[PDB]
Amino acid sequence: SGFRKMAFPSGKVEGCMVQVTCGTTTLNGLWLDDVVYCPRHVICTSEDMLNPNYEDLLIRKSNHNFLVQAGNVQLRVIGHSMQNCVLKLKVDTANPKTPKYKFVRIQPGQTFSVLACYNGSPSGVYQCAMRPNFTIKGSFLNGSCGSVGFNIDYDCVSFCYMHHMELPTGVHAGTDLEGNFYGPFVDRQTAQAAGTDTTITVNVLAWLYAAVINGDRWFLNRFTTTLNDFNLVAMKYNYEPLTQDHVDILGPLSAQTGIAVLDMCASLKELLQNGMNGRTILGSALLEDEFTPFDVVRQCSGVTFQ
Amino acid sequence: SGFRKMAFPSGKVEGCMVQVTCGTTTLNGLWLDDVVYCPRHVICTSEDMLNPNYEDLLIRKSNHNFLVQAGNVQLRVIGHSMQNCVLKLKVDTANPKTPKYKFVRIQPGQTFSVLACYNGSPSGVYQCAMRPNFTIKGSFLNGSCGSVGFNIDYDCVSFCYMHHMELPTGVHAGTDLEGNFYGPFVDRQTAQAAGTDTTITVNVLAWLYAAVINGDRWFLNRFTTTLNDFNLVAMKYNYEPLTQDHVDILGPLSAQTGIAVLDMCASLKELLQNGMNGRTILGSALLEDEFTPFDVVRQCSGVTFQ
Repeated sequence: SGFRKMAFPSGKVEGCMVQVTCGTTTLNGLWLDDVVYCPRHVICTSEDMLNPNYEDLLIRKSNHNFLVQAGNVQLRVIGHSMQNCVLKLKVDTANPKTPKYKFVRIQPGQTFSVLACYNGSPSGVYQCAMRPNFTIKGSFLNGSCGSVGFNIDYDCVSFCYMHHMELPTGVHAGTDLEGNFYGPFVDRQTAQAAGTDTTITVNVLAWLYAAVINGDRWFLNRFTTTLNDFNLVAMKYNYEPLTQDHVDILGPLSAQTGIAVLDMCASLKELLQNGMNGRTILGSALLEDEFTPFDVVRQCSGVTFQ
Repeated sequence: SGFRKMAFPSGKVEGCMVQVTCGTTTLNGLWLDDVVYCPRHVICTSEDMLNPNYEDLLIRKSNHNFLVQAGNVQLRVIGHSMQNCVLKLKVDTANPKTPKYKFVRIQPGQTFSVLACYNGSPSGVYQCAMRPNFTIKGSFLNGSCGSVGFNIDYDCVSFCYMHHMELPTGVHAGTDLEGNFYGPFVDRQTAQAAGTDTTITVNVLAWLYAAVINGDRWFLNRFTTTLNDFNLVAMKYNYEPLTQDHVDILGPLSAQTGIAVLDMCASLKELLQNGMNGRTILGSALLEDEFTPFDVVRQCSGVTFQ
């Protein structure tokens, strides 16, 4: 019956994108209630991006030096201000297509959908993970700053990401929706380091369960092993250690399939020490870590949706 | 700046899904104007699916034996009828969220987005290819029949697929929107054959161009070769032959990157005869054929969207 990397429907979010402009720079903004969210470097030129003094740069604009635009319609300004690395504009219309929504600060290894936008218009949507080094491997061209990430919650859009930076190494960086960067980075054109990205072990395991459920099941073997024994090897291959909170949330798949977490680890242990590069699981010739246990459970069951 | 498998925004389509029911069976339907589209086997039980006489089964229902439902709201019936393997219900409301749209019959190797739905509600969206054997490798659980595929066109939704069948081999089958199956299949629970799925050669090539543009560029080499020379090998590895229409549409990428189609073929020729299984391109440890040349051109350029 199959297993696809899929994203959440993006309807609820498309009606919230707008374009923000501040005499020259245009990027994307998130229009909820009577408030537009957007990255604060929209008040910078390209020169200014070497070292922005955001204090001094913002103190010069004003509630008209900012060009918000939702559909036909310009909107009008009423209040501006900076919440960490986001600006929060005030404007003269509560947004009717505003949905039930939260903001939250997700953690490394959780997944979400990105709605890539250009000049306030949607381009596409894809499902990505937040790397353990708090970057994402996204797909963004210039102008896409302000595109948002959203996981879901359940009928209630949980905004988790705003895109700000492409690093000079190729990877992508951004904030949560009240402006707090994920990871060390700053909004400043500099060669800054992420360093070591690890493979998300709990996600690889959930994906192995998804494989068994469909029946790419060749990779299994009856070795057993301990946490301790498995976590030793995982550190050799830069896989995240797997603690007891991970074993627990895999329990549901443990039960539906008949396979203890620690037995699945053993077959993965061995996929790692060799890489039986004969074959394929769910097609992929590499081990997948962008599905969480919750994702597999939805793509299997809990989403024959209402 | 990166390269993701991404789907089109699904906003325009979500507002067109409804649930169709005919005393028991519920599947998904496409509600445009004052017409609902849905698979015709919604008038079958599970027993009946062995050998349905659609003639005789339809002649028994009627414009009330059918339970359409869009949001709150039931709708009312007015006319029913069967267009090949789809039913086209009449009902008492033109659908306001109906968008500009066409139907067309796409060809093997073209790509589109699927909006997987359950009981008329959206579950997710993903970007898949139509295999040369006119199947798709989708992700569908029971109830998802009537989920639609749509490529786009340009601001105008082009509906290209309706899901009908999971084959007893795992792959998926369906029709265009005026009811014509893609491939040989019939809407009838039987062990029926697709046979040989080939790799879509023009798509692999466009993906190799996408790789160079980002700069996973190791796989290139200065062998040259002829069409003839390349197509000989491709048939050894069940890759589709590549004719002159394919060389042409690759021309745009040929130009932006500095690499003739036939030179790129040569590096692929050799990826094929060995599989330099050392490495990775765009991450993938296998050759990708679910991006078309148009997709790469959009994911690179023509979609800094308006």
